[PDB]
Amino acid sequence: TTLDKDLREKVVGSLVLLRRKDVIDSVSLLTTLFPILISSPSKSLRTLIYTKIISDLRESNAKATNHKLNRTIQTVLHNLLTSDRTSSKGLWACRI
Amino acid sequence: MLTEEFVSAICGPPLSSNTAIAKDVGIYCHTLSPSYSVKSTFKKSSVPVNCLAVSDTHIFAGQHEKAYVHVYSRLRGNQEAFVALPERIRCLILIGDILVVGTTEGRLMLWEICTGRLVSTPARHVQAVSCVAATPSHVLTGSDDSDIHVWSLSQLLELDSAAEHEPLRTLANHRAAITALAVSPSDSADTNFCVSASKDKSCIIWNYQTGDALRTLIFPGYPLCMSLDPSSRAIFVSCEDSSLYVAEMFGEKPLLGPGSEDPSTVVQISTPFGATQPDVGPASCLSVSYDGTMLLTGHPRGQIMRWDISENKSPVELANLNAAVTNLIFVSPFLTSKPTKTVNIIKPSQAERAYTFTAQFEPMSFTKSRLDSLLNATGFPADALESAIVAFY
Amino acid sequence: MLTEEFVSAICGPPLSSNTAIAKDVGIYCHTLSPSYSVKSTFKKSSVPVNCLAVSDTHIFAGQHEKAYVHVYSRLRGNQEAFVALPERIRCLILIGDILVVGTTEGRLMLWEICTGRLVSTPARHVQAVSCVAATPSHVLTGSDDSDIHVWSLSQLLELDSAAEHEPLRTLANHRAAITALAVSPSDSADTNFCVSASKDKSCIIWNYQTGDALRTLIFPGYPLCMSLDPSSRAIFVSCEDSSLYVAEMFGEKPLLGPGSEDPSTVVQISTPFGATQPDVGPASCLSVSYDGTMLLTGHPRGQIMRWDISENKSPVELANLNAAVTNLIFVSPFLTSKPTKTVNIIKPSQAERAYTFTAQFEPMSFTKSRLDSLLNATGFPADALESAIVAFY
Amino acid sequence: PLPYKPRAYWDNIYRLPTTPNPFAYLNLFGLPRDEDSEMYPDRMSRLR
Amino acid sequence: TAPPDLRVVCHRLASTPVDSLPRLCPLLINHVLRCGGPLSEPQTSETAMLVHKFRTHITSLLTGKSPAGRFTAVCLIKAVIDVGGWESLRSAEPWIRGLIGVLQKPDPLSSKELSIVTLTKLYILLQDYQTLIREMATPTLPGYATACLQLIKPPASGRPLKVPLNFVDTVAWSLSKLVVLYSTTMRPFSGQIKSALRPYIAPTSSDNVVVPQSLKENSRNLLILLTYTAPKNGSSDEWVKAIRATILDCHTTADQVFRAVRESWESTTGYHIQPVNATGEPSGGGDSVDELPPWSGLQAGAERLTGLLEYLTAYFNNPTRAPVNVPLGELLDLTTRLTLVIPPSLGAEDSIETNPAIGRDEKAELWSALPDIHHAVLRLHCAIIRRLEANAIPLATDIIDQMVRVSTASKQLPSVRETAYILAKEILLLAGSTLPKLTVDILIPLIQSSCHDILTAAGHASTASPVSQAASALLPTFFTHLPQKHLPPDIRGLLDRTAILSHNQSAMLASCLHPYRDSRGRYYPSILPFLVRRFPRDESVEVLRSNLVK
Amino acid sequence: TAPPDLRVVCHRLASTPVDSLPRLCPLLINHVLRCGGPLSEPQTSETAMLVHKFRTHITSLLTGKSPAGRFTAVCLIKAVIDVGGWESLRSAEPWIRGLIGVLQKPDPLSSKELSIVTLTKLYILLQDYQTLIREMATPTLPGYATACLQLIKPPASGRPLKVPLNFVDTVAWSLSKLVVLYSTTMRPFSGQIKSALRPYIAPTSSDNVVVPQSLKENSRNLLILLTYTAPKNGSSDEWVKAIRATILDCHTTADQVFRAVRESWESTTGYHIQPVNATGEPSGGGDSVDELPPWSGLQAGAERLTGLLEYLTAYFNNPTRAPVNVPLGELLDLTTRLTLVIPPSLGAEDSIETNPAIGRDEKAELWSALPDIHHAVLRLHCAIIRRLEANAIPLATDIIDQMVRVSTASKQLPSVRETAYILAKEILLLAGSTLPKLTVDILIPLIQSSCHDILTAAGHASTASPVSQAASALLPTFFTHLPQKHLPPDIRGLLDRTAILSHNQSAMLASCLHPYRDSRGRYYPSILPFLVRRFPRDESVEVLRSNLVK
Repeated sequence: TTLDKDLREKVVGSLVLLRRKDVIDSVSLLTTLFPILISSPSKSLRTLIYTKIISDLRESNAKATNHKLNRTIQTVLHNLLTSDRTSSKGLWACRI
Repeated sequence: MLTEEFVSAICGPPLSSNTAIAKDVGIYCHTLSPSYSVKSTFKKSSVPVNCLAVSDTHIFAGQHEKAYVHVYSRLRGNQEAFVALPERIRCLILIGDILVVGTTEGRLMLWEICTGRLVSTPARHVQAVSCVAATPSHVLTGSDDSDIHVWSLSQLLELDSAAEHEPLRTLANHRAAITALAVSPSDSADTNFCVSASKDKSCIIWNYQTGDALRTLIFPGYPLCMSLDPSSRAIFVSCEDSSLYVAEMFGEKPLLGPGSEDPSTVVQISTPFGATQPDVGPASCLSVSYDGTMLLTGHPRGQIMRWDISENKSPVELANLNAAVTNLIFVSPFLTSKPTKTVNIIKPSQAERAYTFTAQFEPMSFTKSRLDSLLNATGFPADALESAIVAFY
Repeated sequence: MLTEEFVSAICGPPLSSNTAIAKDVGIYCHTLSPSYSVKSTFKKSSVPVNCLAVSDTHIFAGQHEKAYVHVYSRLRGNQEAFVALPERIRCLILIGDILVVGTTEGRLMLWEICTGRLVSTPARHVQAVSCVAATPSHVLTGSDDSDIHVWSLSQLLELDSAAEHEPLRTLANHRAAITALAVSPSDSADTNFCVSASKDKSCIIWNYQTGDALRTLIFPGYPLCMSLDPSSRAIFVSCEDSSLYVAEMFGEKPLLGPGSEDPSTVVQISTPFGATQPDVGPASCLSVSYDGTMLLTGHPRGQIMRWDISENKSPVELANLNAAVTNLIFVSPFLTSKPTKTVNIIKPSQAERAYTFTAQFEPMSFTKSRLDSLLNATGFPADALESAIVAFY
Repeated sequence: PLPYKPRAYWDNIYRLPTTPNPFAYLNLFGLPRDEDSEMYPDRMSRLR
Repeated sequence: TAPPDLRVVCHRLASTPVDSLPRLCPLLINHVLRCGGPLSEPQTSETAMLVHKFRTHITSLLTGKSPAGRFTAVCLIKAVIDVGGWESLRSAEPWIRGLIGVLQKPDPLSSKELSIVTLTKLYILLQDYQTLIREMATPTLPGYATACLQLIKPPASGRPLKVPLNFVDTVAWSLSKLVVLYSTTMRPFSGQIKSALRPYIAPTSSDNVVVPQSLKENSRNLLILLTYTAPKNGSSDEWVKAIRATILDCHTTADQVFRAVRESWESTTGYHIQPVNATGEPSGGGDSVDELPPWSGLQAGAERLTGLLEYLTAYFNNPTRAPVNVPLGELLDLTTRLTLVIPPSLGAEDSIETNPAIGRDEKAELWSALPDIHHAVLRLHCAIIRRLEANAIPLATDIIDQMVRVSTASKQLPSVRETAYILAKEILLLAGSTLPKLTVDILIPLIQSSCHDILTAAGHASTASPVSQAASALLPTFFTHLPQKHLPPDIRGLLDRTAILSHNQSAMLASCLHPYRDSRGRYYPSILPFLVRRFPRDESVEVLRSNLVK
Repeated sequence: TAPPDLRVVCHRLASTPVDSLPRLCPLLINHVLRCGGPLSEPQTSETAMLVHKFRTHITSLLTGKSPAGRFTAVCLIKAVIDVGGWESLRSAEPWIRGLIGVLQKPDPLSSKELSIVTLTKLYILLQDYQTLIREMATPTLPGYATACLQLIKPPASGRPLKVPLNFVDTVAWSLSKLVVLYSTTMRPFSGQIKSALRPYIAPTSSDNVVVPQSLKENSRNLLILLTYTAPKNGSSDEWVKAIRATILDCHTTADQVFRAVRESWESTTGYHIQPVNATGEPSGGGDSVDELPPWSGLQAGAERLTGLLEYLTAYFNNPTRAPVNVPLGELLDLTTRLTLVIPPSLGAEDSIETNPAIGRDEKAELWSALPDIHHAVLRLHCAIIRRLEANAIPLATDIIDQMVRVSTASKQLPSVRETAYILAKEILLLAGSTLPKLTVDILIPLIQSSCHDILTAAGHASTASPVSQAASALLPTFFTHLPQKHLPPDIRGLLDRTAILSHNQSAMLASCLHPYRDSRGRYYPSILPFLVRRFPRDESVEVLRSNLVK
């Protein structure tokens, strides 16, 4: 919330770059990005985090279907919907 | 790493048309240490002064211009109940599993949240009950009639009660409306005290079980809000002059203790610990952290500010909530073991029913057996092992 | 009520030729409450001031200008020992099972009455050690060189320690011979104190673990002896001008505390609680009862005086011992459970031997068994009896 | 060292702490400290 | 380099004969507890080689023919699962089958009991890891429950149980520990457990079987925690139904017990006492599943009533899965009815109303059986106070009257006086500081009795007694949580003298913290000179001395 | 008229058959204990008739052929002696011979055990009245001793004991109670008791018999208290000779277990390390009366040495008839020798100088055998402290050295750490307030280990381990009885963190009352804001609020 916008999208892009360089894992990157995606007030931050999540899923399932990763993310989205029906946070899982 | 959390509430319309701050959110739950953040939000609430209560299961929020208390489940994080109390609400506190409500007509309401039983005292206060403090044996109700009444909980709440409830004592040395009440954590007959702040620019330290006035303090401004430090050494008061003062019980000139002067002698406090700017506003609510080194003040311009007594004379703004902050209550960083959990609440109802208690029984390990030692002991116990060997042979 | 008893000692020849008391008798054991009677007499001794010590099993009495401590068996009624010391005794006390002796040569000795060890210190003093006091941890020794030394008990009682023993501190603000010493009940470094009394017309209160001189008191006459009250509120002091004064430490003007004055500021006491005629003479020894209400004094003409601290009445003469009463010690009316009883003592011997401890072991229920519960319980325990039934069947 | 204060022991209990940033040596509400971020108030630990 | 403990373990298991391995079990257990690092490492070094050999030898002993080897295997498996963590947990899949085989085989019952404890420890430790419950706990647990119910089931009507009631107690304890964690798996066995442990809830003298106390609380806990296995979230409904059925059974038994005495008690809940047959011995119970086993005789009725009251106590001693509706009004009405019938003093038999037709021998049996019933009622009150804490303040007023009436009725009973002391301490620590003058006056004989017990134990009218310990614990509460203004001066003087003679440091601290005020206002003297002289080096006494004197 | 309890007792005894009397025994004992009045009165009213009939019933049941009636008579006799007084003491003369007949008859062993307990309690109560002693105890004691000794007598080498070791333990406990009060009567039997209880003083793993700890403790206590029966006041001489022989046996066993290592320990008392052959396993003991049964093997020698250390502990746990000379120099020399053998750390096998003619198996069995011996030494030091108190202040310094050395050797052993915490609490409470900076510095690692254990239990690094409990009982002592001027600021900070995060109210109060000065001389801020917020209405803060009492 409190960082500058350019610095915070640089941090997100650098985390995605470290995932590309295989320093960190896809599960670690997604568990970092997703609560910030659902709880961030910044529209640009939410848009870029959503774009990076979609790009990470595409790059993971491009060479072969990663059933474990898909199952974990689907379970996470299902829990997000199941936790609070009246909340509007499920639209991110819907868009994904 | 212990995490210190506090709960904030707002009242009234938003001060500025800012789309960043959500309009419908009433109650915020934050973190104070190590970094400020907003954990959770509760919507559709406008809480006046002294109408917020919090416990590990629920948040109780009395409503401005309504005779409603909103009950919020923290475990489920949502609106659980809309409790409609029969007559208007001015203040409320929570002491265990009972909500004590001071009303605007002078009545006192005791609502057991687990059994759904409501006890209504007769209107011994001829105007509105402004402040209510509670200890597990006493209830102190200070009202706008310049009167403070002391009640016994065991006398207020019992089974098969038909007699009208009468206060044990009345403390009426003030000359104006009682703004605030605080009570020392002690419960002994002679070591306890209570500090009462009224609109006659005075705070009186009383011994409420004996009904004796221990000390009288005069401030340039009448105290809007007032809180004792955790170790019962000092009082922090805000004033209408936007200034915050501190009074020490046991200093070089002690207010209480053997070295203190006569009770009839009145001490004047004129040295300001801190002050807030005119555009900030006087501190509407005050709260003290667990260690007691830090204070949080809520001001009707919407900002929550932190005071560090040792380090910073000037307070530091944490955030601006765009609406008048009326209550700040701290949550203890340690978890407390309680044999019952109040998962669901029971609404107040007037009907002929048997006295029923509704709570989930927590596992407190009250039952112990000899096999429990073998179960929780690493390896086998020596005596049980040799007994097993002998009975095998 | 409770039966208080006390022990008296005599030095010097009999003053009057004709008396009912026998001339040889040197030690009396009396009763103070509920009525005065002489329980027992111990035959031959001449005890100087501060040369008497009473335990639950023995009475130790140093002789006048001889290096001889007469030991009497309190549980047998006779004299057990004629223990000879390397140097003459100026003072002696008893702590636990160690007789602590200050000599005429500036030397401090510790005699372990159960093992036979005799630890000797180098002559750190340059005149005779007038007064001695002890804690479970420290030994205070004040002498005629206006010097008071603090010694570590464990350092003094270490077995194979061959290095020369040295005092930890030297409480030296006095300018004349130290007459008396008293020690506060507490042993913590921050809250204990010790009171001196010297021939420089004064008494100094010290913190004997930090070396600080906490208070200075000037009397109109130089103190001879003193005693703290059981609640550590007052220091009853006898002076050379035949008067008993009360030093109230924590009263209207506290000597010590938050309301106290500067330690450099000297407090002068001029109001006598009690006075004795020149016929009776000044009090040679003081002692205060278990309750603290009653006070006993010994006078060189043989009178025993009771003073009521609470009632503030006239002193009452109990009995006349026909010669100077140098010592008065109360025995506590209650008994402390001690697993080792010193039935007999071991005389000091300097020879190469293993460390041997001699005492009788008392039953203290240091072991437990499942059958002890069956024997001590009235009937049988239900679980054990049911187990006996199912073992029978 | 500072000289003796007659009313410091009881004021340490019955008065608020006057030390700036009190309870910093506890670190109850902060992150765990490694060797570099540990505090060394006395010259003995500093010299060591 | 494997540890010396590990290589001693492997060498001793290789060399020692299997029959004398149980004698060396205490050494091997301590050595395995020392072997922490080798067992916790993830799956060639000599450490890993000899860990593999040690586990192979454990499996060989467990699947071997020797009962001594099976006993040693059970002990070693318990030590390994207590030490090795998650690797030893996941390498325990054949060990669970072996432990079930020990129970199924005709092994000695000490080996069976150790297998039960080891399996319970396994099923408790597996709860931390979600996958391990999926792979190990849930497939093998129905087999474990089947083996336990096969051992515990009565083989025939005429044939008694082959196992002792201690083994019954061990099985009940294990199933009580497991129904909380694996409720849906233990659901089909709820019928057999409830039928098997039915006689042990409230055993009477007519059963001709001596039931141990530990088996009684374990049976009570199992039949209360069997409500966890209710389908479609019916745990709260079954709990409330069972506790209200128990209160009804208490009332129906109390009718047959109290048929000699005419009662003036009325029910706020609405229970009406049905008429009872005047002829014959009192009877109750049935062969039906919902009823308890039948009893005959007034002593049997009193034992049944005491067992039912202890079952109600176990209700407050056991946890619940979901929030439940506690019938506090019904329980208070039951305790009021059972406390209003009091034993007489010497010569009040003609004073209190009695049935004319009933026998005088049965009457004497009734008033001999009453103090046990009052003891059970006071224990139930203590459990209610402990579980509810500040929510028993509404209930607090009637408990005082019940305690005073019970203690004054039977003040000759040391057990009744003791439980009165614990209950008094509890209710005074909850609501004692604002009791009215009438309550303070009626609690005075309890104060005198407690002080008399303390002084008799101290010798200033003995040794340590439970009554004396309870009264000594109660003694500081008379200063801390009782109004000193309502106390007469003689009671305060007795309390101060009792504290001084008993050397109770907490009591003297409380007495000095709470000075006594008479009617005029004269300050009674403190006992601080006694406290400082008796306990000079205590830190609370030092603060009290330094503060009260100022 | 008659009391209802006595009426029910008589009616149950009349109606109930003898076979079902043991399962109605808890009824009868409770009612008899309630009926304290008429039995205590000297011995026509209904009370007197029922008491006479009741005593007649007791006599008939004890003389009856039914073992159930005999068991009921034993329990009823115990109850009557407990709540009957001097009248029952005089009327219990045939009851003694009846109880001895119950022991002699082939009756169940629970009945024999209860008869033994009843007889022991009867003699204990008979000791008060001197005429009753000469009337009853003097003729009957040789018969009871003869019966007990023929029960516990070993039949042959090939023939094992017919009675279990717990029954032997009960016999040993009864004789331990009786030898103190009756010395001259038990003097002829002193020879047979030593031969009977020789194999249970220090049992080894080479005897192939598992001996219970209660039997071991009672045999040790009885062989120590048999010095009461020494003729011509030889109690002290036999006590000193026995303890010196035990110390010599410890030294000789220590040679055989320590043949593997080169010892740098030189005796300050006179003992010399005799050479031990380096071929074959260590062995010791023998078949003679003055020495314990033989053992062969290093683990057996370690068990023998540990049992002898526990026998030395029982010397201080037991009382003495006359003053005795305790060989403290020999005890400290022995403990120094046993604690100077430190097992090596990981990868430090060359650290300890050792015999190169002895193999790894013996070496690494010794490195595992040391911690139990060290634990026994620490318990012996605890017993010496608990017996002497201020007379052990000369022993304070080197016992701290041994404790620190053992704790640093066995930091990974929870039992060793727990015993070290207990001994540290005892020594620091004794003479810990004047320890120098070197002693504080060498006690620092134990402080860190205790704080780590408490924080591990509290979850701030679950159930409470005994190690955690012993460290939490030691945490306030680190403030109260330790020089805070010699303590590093990091240690004080760790102690305050441990107290606050573990909610130790005594430790928080001790921290508030023993504040830590910095180098500037200023006090650290007090914990008290945490103590009041955790325990607001406790006695700990109620004492600190004494400045408001007025």
